[PDB]
Amino acid sequence: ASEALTMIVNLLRSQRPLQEPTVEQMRAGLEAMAQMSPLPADVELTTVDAGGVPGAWVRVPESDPDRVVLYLHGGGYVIGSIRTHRDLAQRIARAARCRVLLIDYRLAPEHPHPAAVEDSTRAYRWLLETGSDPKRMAIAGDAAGGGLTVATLVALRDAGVPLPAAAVCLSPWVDLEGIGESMTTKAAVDPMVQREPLLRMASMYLAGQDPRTPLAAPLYADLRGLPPLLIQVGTAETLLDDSVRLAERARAAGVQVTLEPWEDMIHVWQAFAAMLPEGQQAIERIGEFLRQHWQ
Repeated sequence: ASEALTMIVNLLRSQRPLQEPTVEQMRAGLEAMAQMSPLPADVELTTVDAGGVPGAWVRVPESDPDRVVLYLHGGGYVIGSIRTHRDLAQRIARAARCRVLLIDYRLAPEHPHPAAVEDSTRAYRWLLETGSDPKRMAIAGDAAGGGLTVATLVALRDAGVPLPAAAVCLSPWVDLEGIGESMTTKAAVDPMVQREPLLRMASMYLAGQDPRTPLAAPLYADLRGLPPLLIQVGTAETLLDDSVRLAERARAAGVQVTLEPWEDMIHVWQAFAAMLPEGQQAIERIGEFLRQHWQ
């Protein structure tokens, strides 16, 4: 891997953003880390009420105004915000030549499951109501947001809503019990995600609900009829087997799946694209995938 990977690993091993003693310290810690990758001056952000869900339109000079990605940020359903993910949003807008709607979906523990899925489905329906066309749309998300992307597609399908052209999952979290083999075998090489913090956040999101609840843990959802999926995941991830098991379930349900395992990459390495060449390479691949499915 690039030299930059060792630098990102060293930062994460020291910051340990999922190991802060309070939820507010975890939220503030991630916001502090995100402000290190500051927005290019050509990014336009417009706050919007996306049908009762706060959001930001993210636009760059070559954004096609009629193509839209609904972007669902990661953070265990507990942390993350418009501020933590606006840089990843603008990099995808730039690569896919589209507008991105980055939503502030309700977070746990304040708002347990299914609040996040209620908000993502509301924002997608709002995009349709305000004139976006599914053939020019996609849903994308990282980590918890990658799980939320799959759950959003399932909920929309089940409500008879037309599904978008494609969807993208970056290191998705779809097993809220952490029983994948990699949760053991990759624990040594993962500097960000371990079982104990995942179970902490899963408890906040589930609030005592079955951890195999299909819209919380879409490894247990019916995936038939979903649009083409790109799953990007790093091999230095305890969540590697979340992606592998999701690909298996989706393909078994007839979904076009592209599973891309990136050797030695860490959780949501794309967020470090300002410094990490493999992060920018992975984002260029996301843009290629979306533009292919919008042709």
